[PDB]
Amino acid sequence: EEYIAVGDFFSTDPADLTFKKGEILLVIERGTSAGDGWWIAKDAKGNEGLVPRTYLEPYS
Amino acid sequence: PAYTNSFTRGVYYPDKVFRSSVLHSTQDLFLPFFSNVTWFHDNPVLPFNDGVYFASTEKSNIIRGWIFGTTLDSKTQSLLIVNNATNVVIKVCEFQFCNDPFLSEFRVYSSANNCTFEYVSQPFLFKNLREFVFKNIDGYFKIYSKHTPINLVRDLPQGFSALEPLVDLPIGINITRFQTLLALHAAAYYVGYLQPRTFLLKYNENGTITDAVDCALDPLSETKCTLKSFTVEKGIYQTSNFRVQPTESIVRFPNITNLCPFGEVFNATRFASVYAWNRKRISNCVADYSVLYNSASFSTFKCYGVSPTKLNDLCFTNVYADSFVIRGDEVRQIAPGQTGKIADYNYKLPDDFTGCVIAWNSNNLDSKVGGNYNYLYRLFRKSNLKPFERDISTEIYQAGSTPCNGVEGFNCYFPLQSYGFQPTNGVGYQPYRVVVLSFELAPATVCGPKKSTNLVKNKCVNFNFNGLTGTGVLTESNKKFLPFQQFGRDIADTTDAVRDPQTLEILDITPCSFGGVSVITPGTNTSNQVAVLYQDVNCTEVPNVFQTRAGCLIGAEHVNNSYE
Amino acid sequence: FELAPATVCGPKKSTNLVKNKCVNFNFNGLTGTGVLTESNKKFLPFQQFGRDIADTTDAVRDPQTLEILDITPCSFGGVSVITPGTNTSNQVAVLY
Amino acid sequence: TNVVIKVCEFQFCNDPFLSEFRVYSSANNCTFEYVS
Amino acid sequence: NAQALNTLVKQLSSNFGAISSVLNDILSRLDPPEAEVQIDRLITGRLQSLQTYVTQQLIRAAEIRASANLAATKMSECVLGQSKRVDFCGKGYHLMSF
Amino acid sequence: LQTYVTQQLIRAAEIRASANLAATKMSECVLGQSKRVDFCGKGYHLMSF
Ligand SMILES: *[C@@H]1O[C@H](CO)[C@@H](O)[C@H](O)[C@H]1NC(C)=O
Ligand SMILES: *[C@@H]1O[C@H](CO)[C@@H](O)[C@H](O)[C@H]1NC(C)=O
Ligand SMILES: *[C@@H]1O[C@H](CO)[C@@H](O)[C@H](O)[C@H]1NC(C)=O
Ligand SMILES: *[C@@H]1O[C@H](CO)[C@@H](O)[C@H](O)[C@H]1NC(C)=O
Ligand SMILES: *[C@@H]1O[C@H](CO)[C@@H](O)[C@H](O)[C@H]1NC(C)=O
Ligand SMILES: *[C@@H]1O[C@H](CO)[C@@H](O)[C@H](O)[C@H]1NC(C)=O
Ligand SMILES: *[C@@H]1O[C@H](CO)[C@@H](O)[C@H](O)[C@H]1NC(C)=O
Ligand SMILES: *[C@@H]1O[C@H](CO)[C@@H](O)[C@H](O)[C@H]1NC(C)=O
Ligand SMILES: *[C@@H]1O[C@H](CO)[C@@H](O)[C@H](O)[C@H]1NC(C)=O
Ligand SMILES: *[C@@H]1O[C@H](CO)[C@@H](O)[C@H](O)[C@H]1NC(C)=O
Ligand SMILES: *[C@@H]1O[C@H](CO)[C@@H](O)[C@H](O)[C@H]1NC(C)=O
Ligand SMILES: *[C@@H]1O[C@H](CO)[C@@H](O)[C@H](O)[C@H]1NC(C)=O
Repeated sequence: EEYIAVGDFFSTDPADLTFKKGEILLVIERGTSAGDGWWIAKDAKGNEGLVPRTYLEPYS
Repeated sequence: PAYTNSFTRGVYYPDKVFRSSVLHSTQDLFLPFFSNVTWFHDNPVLPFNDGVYFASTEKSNIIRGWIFGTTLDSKTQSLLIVNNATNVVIKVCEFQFCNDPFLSEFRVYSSANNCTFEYVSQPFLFKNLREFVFKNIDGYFKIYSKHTPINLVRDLPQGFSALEPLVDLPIGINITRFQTLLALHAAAYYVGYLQPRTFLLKYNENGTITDAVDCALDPLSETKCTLKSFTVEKGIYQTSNFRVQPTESIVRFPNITNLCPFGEVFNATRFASVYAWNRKRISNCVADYSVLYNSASFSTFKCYGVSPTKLNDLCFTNVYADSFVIRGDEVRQIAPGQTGKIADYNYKLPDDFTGCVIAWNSNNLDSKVGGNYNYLYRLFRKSNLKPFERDISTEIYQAGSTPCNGVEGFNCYFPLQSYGFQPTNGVGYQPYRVVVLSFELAPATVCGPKKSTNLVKNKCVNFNFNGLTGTGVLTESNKKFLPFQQFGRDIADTTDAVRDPQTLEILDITPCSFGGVSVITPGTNTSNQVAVLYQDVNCTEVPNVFQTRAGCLIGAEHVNNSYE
Repeated sequence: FELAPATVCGPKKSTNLVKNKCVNFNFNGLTGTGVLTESNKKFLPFQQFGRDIADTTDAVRDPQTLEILDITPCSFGGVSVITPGTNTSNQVAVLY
Repeated sequence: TNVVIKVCEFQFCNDPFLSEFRVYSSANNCTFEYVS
Repeated sequence: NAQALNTLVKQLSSNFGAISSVLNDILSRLDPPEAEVQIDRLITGRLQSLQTYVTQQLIRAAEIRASANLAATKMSECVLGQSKRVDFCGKGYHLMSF
Repeated sequence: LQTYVTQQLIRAAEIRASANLAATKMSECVLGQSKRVDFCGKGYHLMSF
């Protein structure tokens, strides 16, 4: 299930990733137990980090 | 090291076309005349730099080939060329580098594993003087050669020699450096370089390039290219133009950063709770976001829909700020599209929130012994809160069907509960001071302070004043401006006077020097010396110099005596 | 097959030539229309075609024969009609 | 002594005038404020 | 002459169908792959303006040359000597001209 | 329109040259006698109307 980012989000936190519009990411397991409303997705370089739940939308 | 002067060599046929008794100008890679050429007599690696000119000395056969490529190692494939006087081997295999490769022969062979492209051809050819030009453009490697028996082996002989193409090879990979090959059983050779320089070529009846000139070497040769002739007659000729480029690119702006305090909303002693978050209007004030980045105190400085770098150059109005107290564990609840307990009943962020959230710990001030029971929150609500809404109400929850008449019971569940922030609480339960800034797009948005680069005078300097920009020399002005003008236009919508508001001192603006350069010559056959003329330019920045009413000219001496 | 420059393909058509006729020609890379005839100029062994002025090709050495030929655009221009007057007479003479 | 700019929600008056500040009908829900 | 140069300057401010009349704005806020489209309609307009000025300039140059030749002719006859031809230099019988 | 104006100017220029020539013939060959030969009619010119 590929997901497309509708906008650009900035992260200060060392736990988190940087994404822009049109970036391709791979969805990971839904074991959201570290924090509520937090999702993890892979980036082009493969680094993993927490990202906002609303920052991504379901592709179709 | 041991530079040598290439008098006229370094020319080759730009194409396989035929021209007879006609002068044609071609723009291609070339070696400028009288250009320094590195001389080795010793075999170190040399860079390619988009074309290499090679010339071996006579009475020698030590040189046997060249190796081209990017790294000449196991990482990237590299081109190998070796000539053994009977055949040429062209490998694009994976070859390692060598400390001192040489040839007894075939010693340069380090590794031939993983051969990508393979090619084999036949050899090309007081003694002959070998000259070769190598270039790689459009993925094609071209080889040029010409053997001319001459004398004066110590230096490059004068004269002319047109290099012809022999072989085209479709290598197609980037080449940045190469290395010559010597046979050990010291030779002298010269290495040049090429750049996109324009030459003029002369073709005889048989279509052989007998002579050529450079279009940027000297003013005399400058006129030849534009005149398409070698013998320019006695006269004055305009050959090109000139100008002066900007140097500093200064920018001036208004006396600034005086306005918009944020300590009253960031460093205020008292902040409201989450159930009574305030929304104060912030507009028409100059906010400096740079100081926030280097605060070294925030913990959840996250920006949604915007980046910290791009919110300074461009900004939006509607800077409503929300301040409230949130415990450390539930800080993440405050985000667009994020639901929960606090995000659902106290403060909900709408989707597509073009703003940032700033939070920092407040253990040393937002806590007291015995528990800080001063901050309250909404624990229960009948319906979810609409984003950006404050619900100040004393209505109590309705868990069951039996209504509550103000008396608390088993199903009333008074929503308002007070937080507990003891000094010994855990990091997750620590009350982190958090503020929220919202940006949306009323005209006349207000952004942060500008560059304010220091100015300069009497120099062609680019300027970008407030709204208006241009390039020109800045100087003092005797003109007077009324107190409600920022710049002035002489005529035909041409700005000629801008007052720097910071200094409040009107300054004239004029385009800096330019015009057409001309060459004065007495005739090609009559003499060789030429004089350069500049038109309508103060003779202080153009480069015997004589200043005249039509600008100054270089190469002539003023004479009081008057002649025809 | 996948796509290093200078790809190499199938053998070229190489059709026969014709002289002294306005004929389209398509050599190895260049093509045009003109009359082909013998030439007196001599090409060096490394040229393919030749031009004289304003990038006008006039001599092409066919690779198949290794011979040099002159190329000229075939006859064209404006045709004019000579008449003595409609009322004076009717016959007219064509002028090329 | 000063000029006050209210873009607030102000009701109409039959005969507004100024004793001063009589024209103040309603200042609720102020949107933009400016003083010079 | 003054207006012919003057009228050329305003042509720089002409949009010629482009969103901006200045080169800097076009090079700033346009995607370079499609930026040349606005430039092309601007170069043609500016080139057309320059073409008219030169062509119009040449027309006056021919007129001036005709005037200069006439002035030279009057110099040849009515200055360097006496003009026998009638009503060529001043009404009445001509003696000389200074 | 550009061509029409440009063509008009060329015709206007040569007409002006013709007008100046016509004015010249008026000054010499009408208002007086043109001693210059073959300027107004073949032969020894006397006068013109
Ligand atoms: C060429 O090299 C010589 C000696 O290194 C030096 O004096 C001269 O200025 C150089 N000229 C150029 C054009 O590099
Ligand atoms: C040769 O190098 C290419 C580089 O792309 C690599 O894909 C290939 O696996 C290599 N094969 C061998 C046998 O080294
Ligand atoms: C050569 O350099 C260009 C410049 O970016 C690059 O796009 C290309 O992939 C390079 N090719 C090789 C073979 O190094
Ligand atoms: C041209 O070549 C012919 C013979 O190949 C020779 O006789 C003649 O001198 C040459 N002319 C020039 C200008 O090179
Ligand atoms: C708040 O105080 C801290 C600590 O002195 C300081 O670093 C920061 O710049 C202040 N911010 C404001 C808006 O006053
Ligand atoms: C503003 O004006 C004062 C008055 O002299 C001056 O000292 C200061 O440098 C000015 N600031 C700027 C940014 O020009
Ligand atoms: C240069 O050529 C001109 C033109 O033929 C001639 O008048 C003049 O005498 C020549 N001067 C010399 C030094 O050959
Ligand atoms: C050229 O500029 C200098 C100052 O750099 C000035 O003294 C001189 O008068 C100027 N010359 C002219 C002709 O204006
Ligand atoms: C020429 O005139 C200048 C200016 O008056 C004067 O300084 C100079 O001595 C004169 N003689 C020469 C040879 O320049
Ligand atoms: C092609 O080369 C061969 C080589 O023997 C020759 O016999 C043949 O005549 C050549 N073709 C033409 C058209 O001349
Ligand atoms: C034809 O018409 C012309 C012009 O009117 C006239 O001069 C000529 O005599 C005519 N010829 C005949 C045969 O009618
Ligand atoms: C104030 O007016 C705005 C206009 O959009 C409205 O949305 C808001 O609910 C109003 N608030 C109050 C308290 O009247």
